[PDB]
Amino acid sequence: TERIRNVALRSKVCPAETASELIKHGDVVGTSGFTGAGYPKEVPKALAQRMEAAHDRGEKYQISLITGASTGPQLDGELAKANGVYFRSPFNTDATMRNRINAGETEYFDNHLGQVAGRAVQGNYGKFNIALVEATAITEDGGIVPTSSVGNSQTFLNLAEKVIIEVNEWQNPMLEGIHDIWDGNVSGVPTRDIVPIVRADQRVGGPVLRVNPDKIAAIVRTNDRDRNAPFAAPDETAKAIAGYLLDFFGHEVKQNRLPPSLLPLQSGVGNVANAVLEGLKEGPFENLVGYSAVIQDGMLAMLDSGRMRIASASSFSLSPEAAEEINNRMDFFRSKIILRQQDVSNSPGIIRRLGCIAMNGMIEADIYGNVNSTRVMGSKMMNGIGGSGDFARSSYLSIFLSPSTAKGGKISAIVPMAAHVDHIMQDAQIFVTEQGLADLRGLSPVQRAREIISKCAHPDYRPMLQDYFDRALKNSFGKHTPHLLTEALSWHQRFIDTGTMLPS
Amino acid sequence: TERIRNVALRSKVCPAETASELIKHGDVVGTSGFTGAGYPKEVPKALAQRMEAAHDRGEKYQISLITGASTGPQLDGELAKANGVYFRSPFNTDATMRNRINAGETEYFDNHLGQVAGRAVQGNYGKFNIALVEATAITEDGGIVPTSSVGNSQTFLNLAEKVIIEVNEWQNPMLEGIHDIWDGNVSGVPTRDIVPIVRADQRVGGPVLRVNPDKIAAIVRTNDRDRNAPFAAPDETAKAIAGYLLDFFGHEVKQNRLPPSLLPLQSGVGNVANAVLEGLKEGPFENLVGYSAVIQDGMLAMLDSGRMRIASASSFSLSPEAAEEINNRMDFFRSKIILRQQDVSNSPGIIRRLGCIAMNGMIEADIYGNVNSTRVMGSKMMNGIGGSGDFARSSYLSIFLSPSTAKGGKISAIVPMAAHVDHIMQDAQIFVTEQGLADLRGLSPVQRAREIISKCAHPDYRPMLQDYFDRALKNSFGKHTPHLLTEALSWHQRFIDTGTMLPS
Ligand SMILES: CC(=O)CCCNC(=O)CCNC(=O)[C@H](O)C(C)(C)COP(=O)(O)OP(=O)(O)OC[C@H]1O[C@@H](n2cnc3c(N)ncnc32)[C@H](O)[C@@H]1OP(=O)(O)O
Ligand SMILES: CC(=O)CCCNC(=O)CCNC(=O)[C@H](O)C(C)(C)COP(=O)(O)OP(=O)(O)OC[C@H]1O[C@@H](n2cnc3c(N)ncnc32)[C@H](O)[C@@H]1OP(=O)(O)O
Ligand SMILES: [Cl-]
Ligand SMILES: [Cl-]
Ligand SMILES: [Cl-]
Ligand SMILES: [Cl-]
Repeated sequence: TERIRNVALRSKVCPAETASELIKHGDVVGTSGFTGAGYPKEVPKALAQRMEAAHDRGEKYQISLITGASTGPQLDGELAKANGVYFRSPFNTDATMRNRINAGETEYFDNHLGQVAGRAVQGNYGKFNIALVEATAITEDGGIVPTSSVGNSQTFLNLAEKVIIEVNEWQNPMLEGIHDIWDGNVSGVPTRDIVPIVRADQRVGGPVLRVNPDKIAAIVRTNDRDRNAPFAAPDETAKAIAGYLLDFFGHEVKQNRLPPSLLPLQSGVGNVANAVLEGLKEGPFENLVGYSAVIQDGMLAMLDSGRMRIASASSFSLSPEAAEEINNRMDFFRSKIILRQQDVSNSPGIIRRLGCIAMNGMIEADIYGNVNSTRVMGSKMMNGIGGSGDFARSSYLSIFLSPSTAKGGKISAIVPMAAHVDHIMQDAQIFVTEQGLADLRGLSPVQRAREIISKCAHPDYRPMLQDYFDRALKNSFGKHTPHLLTEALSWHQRFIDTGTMLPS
Repeated sequence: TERIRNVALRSKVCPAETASELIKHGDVVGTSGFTGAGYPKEVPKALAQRMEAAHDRGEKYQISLITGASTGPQLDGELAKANGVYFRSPFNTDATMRNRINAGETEYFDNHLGQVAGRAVQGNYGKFNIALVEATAITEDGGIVPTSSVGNSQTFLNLAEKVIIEVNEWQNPMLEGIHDIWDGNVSGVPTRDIVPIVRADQRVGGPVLRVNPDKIAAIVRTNDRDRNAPFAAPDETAKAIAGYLLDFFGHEVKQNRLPPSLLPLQSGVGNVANAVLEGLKEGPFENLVGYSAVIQDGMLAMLDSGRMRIASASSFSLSPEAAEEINNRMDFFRSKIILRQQDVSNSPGIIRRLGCIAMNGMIEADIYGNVNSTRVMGSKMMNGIGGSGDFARSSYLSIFLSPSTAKGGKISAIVPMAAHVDHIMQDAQIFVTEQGLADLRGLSPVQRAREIISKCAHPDYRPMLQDYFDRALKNSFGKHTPHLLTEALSWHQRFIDTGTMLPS
């Protein structure tokens, strides 16, 4: 059956190659795409090739690439290989693209996910020349059905001078109706609307993105998969972490600090946070509700089981086996899931109001519980801050999760001082590693250190950490957040110098 | 005229000394008080004395002291001298108390101001034994009229097992009617209420705090001044900074990125942010609206002039001359001002919705525009984060202000790496020193450094900074946020070692 149900628009169908000629050098391009779901695929490949060509003839051919969040090989990958991106925001997981960034060849700024649309509208990324969005279908009145994510697509369609739609036959047609697009002013000129969500399952908008059809400069038919990587097999660490958390939830419930069905749950991108969801699938908690940025395999798992009654997010980020599972029973899942704009899914007003429990991964935390989510050694970008800021600061409870070591034991995930800071102390209440769980609510920094060190640090590093803290207590310039500046970053330096944080 | 208009309650009047005996060792005590306005005065002095007594006889006598924000000499001062405080939150400006904190004798955690009530309700500070609140009057139906601030008083009255009210004759009776107290669920068990503020001057509640009168265990009559210190005479630096900012606003208006009456303005605690307000009093912008946490002298100034039509806040923090000016012309000001609960004034959902422009001071920022608001050398507490987080992250525009140097030139307020981080890069768009102004919107970290260094850094330090950055670019483990970990914190160490950041 036809995907473009509006007949007049079919005359705008042109091939991927011809569509990409619409994109010029220096263009700011806004695309769909969020955690490897629903990013444009064909036009970027075609644009990539034409970019390499222009380079061999010594012509400049680069764009600024603004997305919802991370994309995939067809987009971040291809443009990175073609060296076609002078600026990138706000979130990436592609290796070629990460390397360009860490080599200074692509400029990068990882904005809070929930703020990107608002900043786009303020003009921060400049003027948008292109909105390139993937669609499941085009309705009879010219509405665009998003695919596996909503992200920032509505805002890009609003701002861009020209619009290109990719209709992707690979995407299940029953995705139609799963989205909730608001025509409210969420991220526009203040004063903004109250976004009246008071329930994780509430719909307040409609099932399509709206765009003036005079702007649609091209529609391209496609058939290509969301290349979403599989989720690491949950190991000994994953399980231990899950257990400590589950016990903690259990005790909150018993003390009547949480209800038996907990609160609306957010779980961030990454293997660890996912592995904890798997733990909950089997746990003793039911009537769970998800209010997140992403629906990862584990969350899809709980929807299946029936332990979670509904999940709100901006996209699903599913492994290839889980992606399959859904394209099949789409009939069943379409009623368990609401896909929103990222500026609504990551709206701090809403997150706080629903009182979400925030579960995110981290690179590292220092003994005081300042968190690093992005920059290894303080200078080398991993993925980005994503929505970890949005949720951590807004949440009812902010929880961070990590193996106590990285790189086969050679790095400690608990350090004297974090090399870069994403989440300050005030934004982290709970730490969980495979060693145990630290509850920091109500503690001074010095009390935070005692808990982090005794509960979360790996036994190979606990004494080194304790030694650092004991001596900082005696010699620090102030005693409120004791530090020895001569050695605060020395574990990181030692790793750079010797390949391990352990002494000789 | 009588202040306690409810006759039945006058039988609960007892003296300050007898009232303080209600407070036991180990008690969590919630008090009024926000930026040196409206904190209880008599009961704390009396409690102070009785604490020293119990100490000489070798008896333990300490409390946990939770407030709205900073208080004054009668409270923070007296209890610090008497060594009566085992825990303190969330914000302090008292020297004796600051020293106890920096010596590890009082435990301290500076929570985001707007979050304190919610965390108190969650139980984070423990169970509240005492609510000690200053009042202007008690109405005929037993409502409590707050004084020069609202802060967290409503939440403390709700939670505390016993309540003590101080009715302070010093406070102008015409403060009655100036407050807007909501009976909505702002900071309680989720799901919370939508707080329906859509314009800075909107009232949504009533003029009094509500408490069950069976909880009022004592009322104490008082007559004592809000001891609010004067504001440093604006110097060479203050004026330069004001000018750069004013020009910037002007250019925003011309480019139609701001309206001619700007947006609702927040100015933080401190001399610098205040001095910039003084600049605006005379500037070319009218119909200004304040939505802030505090009303400092400078803001009161603009209200007077008529340049600012109305100002929302949680308290006024006024010098003794400005305090006088208002107790006289209270009739006029009462209609220019709304005083709200700090969890409403610092509500991120509201701040974002109104699209506030956030102007705050800072200790330091590193070349990448990470901000330090609290910890000198990374370990020594100054005041606290206050509401700078609430506003910076929530705002339409986040601006930070500082002299380019501190301690007579011996410290640089722009450093290779901040010694402690309060505000990440994502939360700071504009920097202004006396050297000039840095606009960081849309820039990668590396592009932020070029702007911060060329625009804001003092000429004595600019080459040192440039040198650090040039070499980090070549040798950093990654190139995205270039650092040399061996020297990142070395300027701070050098200052600890030699008393200056300048080389020999
Ligand atoms: C979408 C959204 O915003 C929703 C809201 C929430 N969004 C966010 O939270 C966005 C930001 N978060 C993330 O990007 C993720 O959670 C991060 C912070 C990256 C954690 O990822 P995770 O999948 O949970 O854990 P793990 O597998 O342990 O580490 C992965 C790789 O980081 C290296 N790694 C891990 N720790 C390390 C360390 N201490 N030192 C050096 N390398 C380390 C490690 O080797 C490995 O690197 P390799 O691929 O080279 O082997
Ligand atoms: C309430 C609310 O939240 C509303 C929302 C906003 N809330 C907030 O922003 C709360 C947090 N903000 C603050 O506490 C304030 O703005 C801070 C960050 C403290 C700035 O204060 P300011 O009054 O604007 O400037 P200045 O007078 O230059 O510095 C004061 C003292 O800090 C030292 N100082 C200044 N810079 C220094 C440096 N680089 N190194 C060492 N010392 C330094 C300096 O010597 C002096 O110290 P001294 O008293 O020993 O002389
Ligand atoms: Cl809202
Ligand atoms: Cl806390
Ligand atoms: Cl609200
Ligand atoms: Cl930006």
